Amino acid sequence: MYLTKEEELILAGEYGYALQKAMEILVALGDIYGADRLIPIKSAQVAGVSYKNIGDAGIEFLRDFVEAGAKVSVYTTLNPAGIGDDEFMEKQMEVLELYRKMGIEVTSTCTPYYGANLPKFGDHIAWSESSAVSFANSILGARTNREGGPSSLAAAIVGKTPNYGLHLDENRKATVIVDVKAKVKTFADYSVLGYHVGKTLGNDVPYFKNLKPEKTEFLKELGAAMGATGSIALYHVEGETPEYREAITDKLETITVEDSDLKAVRESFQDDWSDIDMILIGCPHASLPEVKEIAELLRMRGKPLKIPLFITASRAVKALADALGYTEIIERYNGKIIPDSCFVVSPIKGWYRGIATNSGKSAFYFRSFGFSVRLDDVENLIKEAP
Amino acid sequence: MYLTKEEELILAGEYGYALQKAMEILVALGDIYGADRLIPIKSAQVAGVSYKNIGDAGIEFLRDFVEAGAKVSVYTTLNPAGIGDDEFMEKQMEVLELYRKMGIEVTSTCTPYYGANLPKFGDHIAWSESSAVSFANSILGARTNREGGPSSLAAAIVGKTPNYGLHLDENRKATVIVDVKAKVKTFADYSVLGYHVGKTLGNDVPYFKNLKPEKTEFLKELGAAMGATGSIALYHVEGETPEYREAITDKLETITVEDSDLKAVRESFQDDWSDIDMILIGCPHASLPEVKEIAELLRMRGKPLKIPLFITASRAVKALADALGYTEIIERYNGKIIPDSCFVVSPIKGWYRGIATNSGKSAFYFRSFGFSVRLDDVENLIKEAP
Amino acid sequence: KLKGRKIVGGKAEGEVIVSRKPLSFLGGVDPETGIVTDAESDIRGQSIAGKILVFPRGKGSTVGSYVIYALKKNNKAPKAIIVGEAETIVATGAIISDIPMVDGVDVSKLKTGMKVRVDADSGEVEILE
Amino acid sequence: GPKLKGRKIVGGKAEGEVIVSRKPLSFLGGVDPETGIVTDAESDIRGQSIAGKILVFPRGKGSTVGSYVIYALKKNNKAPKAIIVGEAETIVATGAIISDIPMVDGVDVSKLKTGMKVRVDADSGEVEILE
Ligand code: F3S
Ligand code: F3S
Repeated sequence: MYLTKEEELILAGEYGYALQKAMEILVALGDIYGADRLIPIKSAQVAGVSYKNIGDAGIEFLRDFVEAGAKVSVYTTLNPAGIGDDEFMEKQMEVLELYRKMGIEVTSTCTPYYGANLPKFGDHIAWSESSAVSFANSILGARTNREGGPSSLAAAIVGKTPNYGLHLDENRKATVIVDVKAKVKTFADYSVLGYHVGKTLGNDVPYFKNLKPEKTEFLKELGAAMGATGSIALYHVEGETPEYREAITDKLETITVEDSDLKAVRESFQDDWSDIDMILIGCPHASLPEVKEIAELLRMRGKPLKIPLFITASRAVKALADALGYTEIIERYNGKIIPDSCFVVSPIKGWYRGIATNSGKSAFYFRSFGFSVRLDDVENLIKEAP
Repeated sequence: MYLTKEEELILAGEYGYALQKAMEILVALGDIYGADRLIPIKSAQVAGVSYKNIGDAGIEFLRDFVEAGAKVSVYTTLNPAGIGDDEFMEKQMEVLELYRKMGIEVTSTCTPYYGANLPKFGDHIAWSESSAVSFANSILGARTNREGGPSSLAAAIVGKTPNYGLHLDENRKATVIVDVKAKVKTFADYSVLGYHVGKTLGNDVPYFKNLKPEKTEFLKELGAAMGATGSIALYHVEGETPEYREAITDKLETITVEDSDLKAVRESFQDDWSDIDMILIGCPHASLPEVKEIAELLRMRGKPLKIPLFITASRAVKALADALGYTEIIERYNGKIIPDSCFVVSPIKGWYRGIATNSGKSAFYFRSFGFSVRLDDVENLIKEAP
Repeated sequence: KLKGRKIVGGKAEGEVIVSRKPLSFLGGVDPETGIVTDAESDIRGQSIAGKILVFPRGKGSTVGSYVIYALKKNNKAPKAIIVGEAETIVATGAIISDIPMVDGVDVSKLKTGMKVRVDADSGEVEILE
Repeated sequence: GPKLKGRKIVGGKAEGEVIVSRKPLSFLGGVDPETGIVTDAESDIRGQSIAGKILVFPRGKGSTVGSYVIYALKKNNKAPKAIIVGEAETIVATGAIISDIPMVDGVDVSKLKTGMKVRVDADSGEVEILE
């Protein structure tokens, strides 16, 4: 991968052990994917935030790097944090501080496209978490690889990524055509479809015919689910995605998703309500209309919940639902909007044994971890709950 | 204009005086622009929120509609409010409250695309604020006309709009090319450029060549200005706009913007610091990195401002500035972040007499209100500030 | 008889008052009095109340439709509106105030003071001589 | 003698004794960063150490944070002396870089079996088999 004369200084440690190692990683990646040059990124999202993930090893590198003098050279935000006992939490906040000391915006969310950092169509960025990468690539038309934890951190310190993969016009072209004959209209239906399409596809860039989502949030989900079961960082919805007209550039095979395909997944997450002691909505982090949805749903329920309801959401969304009286409503019934945190990445196996959710991503991960799960729309979940 | 058998019943009056009179409005605008049918909208944005602009005749109408049971059938937010003495605020809160009773998100920002309401590419919506319209059409690819106060509300009530203008493919094609031969690098540059292009162009859909904006906020401002000195509801930037590839479909003329064009605008907004008693940034409402910029700038200044600085912002952005520590750095140096208000729309005439700003829209409206104004970038406004 | 378009129905007869200038309701008309306030309108001081208004087009602020509604509550509203071309400000005002409006009429054939009848349901103006 | 050619990922030279696995090793929760003992649900190798051994395995897998586990491994001295991967992905190469662990990819790992002494010139992507 071609390196500028300045980049080949940084590589030679002229600007410090922190920039050197950052650059050292970025050339190792360019040498693996045959990127031509390093392109500048306009923002970055760094992965490896929860203490359950990176652990003490993660803090070790993060610590030495901050001491070496690592500082981000572009506007970068963070990935969601964990929730746990205060012994755990004390360690987590140490992680978030190290990232802060590097100059990162500590906004700890996977929906930074709500208030925090909204990329423009065609912006090259270094984002790191699947649901966000799929959203920025597919529903915003910006460009970013599915960067890892360390790859995004290095990209955020140099200010550049290798110019491989989804940064190139030819790589954003459609791979498969997905014809959705099944009835897919509720939020949970896009959860269950994204599950199935990710699990049956490979490293494809699908092209969705016959898909007309009511709420943009359904696609936010759809991509997230596909990013869990599969490895989809980009799709197209004919008429809804900004890049859909140029997506196809050769003959493609058409796979079809029938109602039988989806029922087989809806029915895999139907554990009894008596094994469910928690509700998670907000995977990915709820929008304001998602929260307003849950608020008005409890107003018509009249009575509170006997199990806790959790709405994971960006700091920006919470602070809206606060000022609009939505979180006041949600808290009077037994609910709480948990800001800038994530549950699937938190050590909660000993706190709750069963999650009900409208997310297909959480349904997928929690089932594998060993929890009872129950997958349904929020309107159904809030009605049936104890 | 064709009406579905349900729509003629709304006009027939089956669903109340509210939906009827709202439908009566719509079928009169359709019969003016020749809409074929009514198309549904995914969200709305109601203009006519400041008590300065709607006055008592405003609260007149909104009182009697709240009475006859008008509710909005689609998610909808508000134009910004005003700022004044406590009389004005009581009436202002009345206006906001009346809209709230119609089921409106009282967000009151011109940047709902941060946190509040982010339209997807290709979504038909019914927005009214000019700066927000320029964003939805040009930078997001969503489709809406420049609605009015009463029409944005009328559409928000029924959930549909006349199908004309910017909802149709062919009216989103460019009508003129803008060869930006001038140096346009900074926020003020895109401010002063938009003031020009907006003033020289008619009801054009301009196509920008040679325009590589570093920050999307530059295009937020570039659109806000053209919408203030002209009627530019949608523009294309080459390589940066989601619809720019299919923009030019027939022979277009090319106007060029020389440096002398931009210089003339700068020097009509060069009033002495001795004529200024207020700094306004955030017009349109600042993004998070805009607030970040101002804070890091007051950092280096290290002394407080002896005339007061105001950052008008969405409450979404204001909230992040709170939680990230940017506000505390601002209020320590005499700044203040004003959520969901607007200054060109507040009766400030007796309170201040001179506005220093970086916005071309603010400069144009404040100059034409009679105030002395001084237009520069934020870094200069804060260095040389008293 | 002059033929135009049915913007808002109803029937009305009254005294014609004419403007040959685009009239802007937000600012140029007082909701309390019906008097024109525009600095350079033909009828700088004339009141619209209970008359037959004739003017080529409305203009100004989208909010002007609300002024026309206040005129109708405060009872200083015109009996009918004859515009050259119906636009969003004036039409919305008549729609929400139930004021009869008919556009597309030769407004030059109407001079101030004429006794005139407007059948807005079928969109026709008849001059009474 | 029988020199095996591969690509330079991380320079440096290291001799020593081999351990080989024909299974994608995962590094987040796959190696105990204190002991270097391979702890992965699916593995050729469970309960064997990596410290001071040449680690031949087809590719890294799992979570991208595994690079940190390698960084902790190295600072605990329980890291391999060198790493002969078949195919360099971004988990193991990143960990090699931040750890300064000599790495080489592109080697035909079928010509290496567990126990074979070997030197790796990672500066040149070469693999001599000392006998
Ligand atoms: S990071 Fe966000 S996307 Fe879902 S799995 Fe966690 S809530
Ligand atoms: S309404 Fe908003 S866009 Fe600017 S001129 Fe006022 S702050």
